[PDB]
Amino acid sequence: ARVTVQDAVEKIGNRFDLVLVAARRARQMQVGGKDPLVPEENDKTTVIALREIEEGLINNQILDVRERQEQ
Amino acid sequence: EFDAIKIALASPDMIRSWSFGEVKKPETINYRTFKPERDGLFCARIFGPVKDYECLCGKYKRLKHRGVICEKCGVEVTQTKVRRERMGHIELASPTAHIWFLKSLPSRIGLLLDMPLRDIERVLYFEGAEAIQALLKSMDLEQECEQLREELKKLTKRIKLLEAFVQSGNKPEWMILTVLPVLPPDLRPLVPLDGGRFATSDLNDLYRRVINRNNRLKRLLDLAAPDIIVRNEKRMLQEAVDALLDNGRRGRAITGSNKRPLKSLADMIKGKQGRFRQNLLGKRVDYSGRSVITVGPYLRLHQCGLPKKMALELFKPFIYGKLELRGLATTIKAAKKMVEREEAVVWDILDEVIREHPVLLNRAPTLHRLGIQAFEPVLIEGKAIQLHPLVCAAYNADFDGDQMAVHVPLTLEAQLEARALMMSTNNILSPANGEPIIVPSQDVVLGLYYMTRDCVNAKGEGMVLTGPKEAERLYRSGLASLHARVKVRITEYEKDANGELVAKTSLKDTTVGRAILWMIVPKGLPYSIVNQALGKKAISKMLNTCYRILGLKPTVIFADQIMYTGFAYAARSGASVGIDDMVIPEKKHEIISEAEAEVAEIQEQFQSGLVTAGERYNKVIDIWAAANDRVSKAMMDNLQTETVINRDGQEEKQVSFNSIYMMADSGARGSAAQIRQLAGMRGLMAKPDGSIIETPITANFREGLNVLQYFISTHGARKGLADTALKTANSGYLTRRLVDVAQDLVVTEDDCGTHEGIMMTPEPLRDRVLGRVTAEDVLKPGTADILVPRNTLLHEQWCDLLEENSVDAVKVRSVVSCDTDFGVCAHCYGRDLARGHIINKGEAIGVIAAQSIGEPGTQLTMRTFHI
Amino acid sequence: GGLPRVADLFEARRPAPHDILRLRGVHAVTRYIVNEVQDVYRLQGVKINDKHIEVIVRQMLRKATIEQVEYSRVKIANRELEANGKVGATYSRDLLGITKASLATESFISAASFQETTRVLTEAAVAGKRDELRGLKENVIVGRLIPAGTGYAYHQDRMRRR
Amino acid sequence: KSDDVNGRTKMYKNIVDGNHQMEPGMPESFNVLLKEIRSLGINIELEDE
DNA sequence: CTCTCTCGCTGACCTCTCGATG
RNA sequence: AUCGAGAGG
DNA sequence: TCAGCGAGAGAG
Ligand SMILES: Nc1[nH]c(=O)nc2c1ncn2[C@@H]1O[C@H](COP(=O)(O)OP(=O)(O)OP(=O)(O)O)[C@@H](O)[C@H]1O
Ligand SMILES: [Mg+2]
Ligand SMILES: [Zn+2]
Repeated sequence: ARVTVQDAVEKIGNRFDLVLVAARRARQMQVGGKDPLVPEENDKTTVIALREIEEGLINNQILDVRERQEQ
Repeated sequence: EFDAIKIALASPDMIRSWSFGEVKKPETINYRTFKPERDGLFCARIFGPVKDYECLCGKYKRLKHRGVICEKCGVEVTQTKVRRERMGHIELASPTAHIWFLKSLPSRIGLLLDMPLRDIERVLYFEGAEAIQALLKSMDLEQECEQLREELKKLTKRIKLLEAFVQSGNKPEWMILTVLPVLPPDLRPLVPLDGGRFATSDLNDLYRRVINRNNRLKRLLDLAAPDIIVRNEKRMLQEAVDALLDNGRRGRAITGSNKRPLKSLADMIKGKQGRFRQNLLGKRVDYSGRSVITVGPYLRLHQCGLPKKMALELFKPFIYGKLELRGLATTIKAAKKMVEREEAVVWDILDEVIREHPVLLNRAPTLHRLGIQAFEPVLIEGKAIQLHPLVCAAYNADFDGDQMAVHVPLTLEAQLEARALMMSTNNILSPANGEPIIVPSQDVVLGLYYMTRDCVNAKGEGMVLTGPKEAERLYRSGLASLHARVKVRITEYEKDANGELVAKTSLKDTTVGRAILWMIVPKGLPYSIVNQALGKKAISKMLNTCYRILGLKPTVIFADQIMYTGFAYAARSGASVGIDDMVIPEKKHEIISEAEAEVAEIQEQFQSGLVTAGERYNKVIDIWAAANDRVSKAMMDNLQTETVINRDGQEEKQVSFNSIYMMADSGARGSAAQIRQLAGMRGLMAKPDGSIIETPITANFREGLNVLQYFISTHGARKGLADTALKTANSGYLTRRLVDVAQDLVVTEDDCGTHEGIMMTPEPLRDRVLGRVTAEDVLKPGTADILVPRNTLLHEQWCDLLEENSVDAVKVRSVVSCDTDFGVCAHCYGRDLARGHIINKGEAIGVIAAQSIGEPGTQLTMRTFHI
Repeated sequence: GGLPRVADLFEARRPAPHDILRLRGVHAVTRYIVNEVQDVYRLQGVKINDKHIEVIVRQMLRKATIEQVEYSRVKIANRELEANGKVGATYSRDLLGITKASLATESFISAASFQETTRVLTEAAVAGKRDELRGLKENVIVGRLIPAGTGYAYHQDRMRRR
Repeated sequence: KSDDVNGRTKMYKNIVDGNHQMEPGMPESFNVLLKEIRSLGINIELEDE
């Protein structure tokens, strides 16, 4: 997440979709109001989202399933 | 809310429907009282209010009156921005042609009809528009098309143009103007000055000219003047209109106060200063800054140094928000006052609001995509920007007075794009070839080269050491030399088939400096990669090998450590330059005297006729060239090796430690050709036309030139400087054309399925197919034995395997042989050179290709004067 | 040699590449132009991969004749006609220089942006053309997301709704 | 950052409020160009349908 | 049918200081 | 605003 | 100015 983002690219699949997934996740924390799945460690929402993606807790299918569950 | 743009000719009804007001005969703004004239070019009724929600007379000044026209003024109450929108019209008193449809290379208003341009132009200039309009309106397109088709390289164009009029829904008689549109007023404003006078645009003059001449035609019709006077005025109006539309098509250019041509409407949309190239393909932006650049040798590869005076201004809204959040201010002016007064609490907010926010840095000539890059700021004192030493070559940057610009991303998507696409830790390979772009140079090369050399009978030679740390202790204590030859116990690691690391320990013959340098090499690399003297190529090869084997993350650390060590050890050596380092061979005088004697003796064969008058020239040239080569060889043989050193009693020879020789041999700055000019002979010069001057320059730069030699040497210098100065435009124009031709080619598919390809022959074969896909059946050289399966990507291992068996030639897929329409497919392209894997979908390859071709010609330009 | 040699190779100046294509196939002209350009570029020690020249060459040859029309349109029409078991069409490929290839495109906004605004605008107004905004320059001028990179997927939605 | 009169104000207010999002519109230079071309007697317009 | 020969028409990155004229 | 003159990368 | 190209008259 910091210095290098190569870890998350190999998990999402390509660079152009990682940006969209990370932005969608980060807007939830910044404005919507949600809690991180990882320790905050004094980071900005973009870096927290990248860390969550790197761990394996966030991708498109999970967000879609959660949105369906909410409604 | 839209998906297309339509263009077509206009009609008088459409123009009348656009307008908000009738014709406008009066002229101007009534300079005395600034309120505009009624029914004029500037008119409140036709175009709108001069002030927001206020009438011209002033009777109504409230929002409650919105939508009410004035009875005494006739002015509606509305927002004043409508003055940018509403248009007007002028009623011409006689038909006038359109200069665009008359004057062109394929003239249109004269191709529907048979006659050529000369006679029709004679008719229009009264030597009449009514006749041409009647001829155009009194034609049948369908019957003419049928006759022409039945009759049948000169009629096909007429048939096509007639069919175009039939299909397009236009009328051939609409090419003759009847009503003139009038542009909105705020797009041609009147600008006040400090003095009483005003500054006006060129359009307001041409409108007034056309209006006055058209009104002059009006009076003649009422007075029933003879047609002789009338025919003169009709020629006048068509001369005025042609000035307003496109001035200078038929040379009659109209000027103003100065002797400079006025600018027409067609001049504001075309050219390098038109709307397209100056306001729509580029513009000026907010949140930007500019400054001079210095060097920062302590930074990490992803960092940059930013002044805090610039940072405070660049991030103002973020600071305002963070101030309002904590309650330190309530209104929007308290925060502004706090920031202006520069309190002690804003310097911590600013530190909090830049913690992980990247910025973009750009240098002015942007030749390829590596001219803009993203970094993380570090707040510094001063007014200059600090830049990492390892990113200069990609920018073509220096520290001689250069400048740079900085931009700030705003939205979350922009920040993530900057971090994931443009950050300098993602750009380590070139997109035009495969080789890396971050490479050490100069001081780093010199330092590593100095550490890794060896000497004879140095201090501490012949010891047996337990490891690199003992070597560092011995060097720091002053008990051993950096160049001593010793035995050291070394442990190294190698990867197995499953990818695990296996260790191996032994004793090796090496030097103290190499053992010291071994401590920064990552695990998984052999010891032989540093057991030699290092130059530019060796260091670049080390970096490439590390990237190939281990990956991306270790490579950044390795590069930073290399730079730190090179800077650290270059300073400790004390390398300098002096006049005694430029050694001149002792046999130069004899060689020069012998050459002079030879050329003097060859003149005896010319005083008494024995050789052609054009034959002594070549002989003299060859003699002088041979003498130059002899002198150069003697100098370089004397410089490269000079030891005469004592080894345990005896005398021995070894490579030299001359400063200039070390600088040239390490690959830091020097060249073998320039040492010749420093300490050999400058050589043969050339005349401005290109011929060779008969006698050469026999002096180097250590012993100075005289007046004649110095005067001769200036021709080439000026010629090179002029060449550099006067042909950057050729490269710029070529690059622009290349970009424009191929700007809309994108990878839009995954597999075309076609079987075609091209056959590649050896330039080695490996360098010509690394990163392609096998088009057709290719097998091992043995019969019925297959080496590589079809449709495979050839990486390093595959290339090594095929080079082991000496593969003759391979067939691969190409972009040009693809059946995909509107784009190309991934497999026909192949590898993406900037990453290593296969190409992804949605990448603009046309712009990349155009930049890759264009850039080297430009860089070739401005380096001519160095020689 | 030099810069003018390169600037003349890309505009198909007559001394032939035309006959090379018309007699031995485009597969031969590709290699011919690649070799000729790399001959100029390899004297100075410049390394450029061969893909980019191939891209420019493919963009150079884009029209066809059987007046003059677009190659892809002819291919699509032939596929449609052969889908019904009918007689297709036969065509001969063309080749133009980059300056002429740029001014002959289906979009008039980009052509007007390039150069020679008056001629392009006059022809467009005479014919009554439409612009579908399918390139990078058109979306830049209007102010939308370009159909590449992180915006590519976006445009894919629009086609799904049409 | 240039030519969008409503977008610039909305972006400024959003940044002050702590929300990093934009609502783009249409640049003004395109409108100026459309009016200028219409002043030459040529009909150019956007097809909403 | 088919080479000569005139003759126009369009084209050739970023930043800073001064004055004279609108 | 346009024109002329000079300077830097 | 210089280079490049097409449209238009010629003399066979
Ligand atoms: N007319 C011009 N058009 C253009 O488009 N770019 C230009 C330019 N003039 C200078 N540059 C830029 O400046 C760099 C060399 O100028 P310079 O800073 O002195 O470094 P140089 O390598 O010459 O070595 P030095 O003089 O210090 O000994 C050059 O590449 C380029 O980017
Ligand atoms: Mg410089
Ligand atoms: Zn009133």
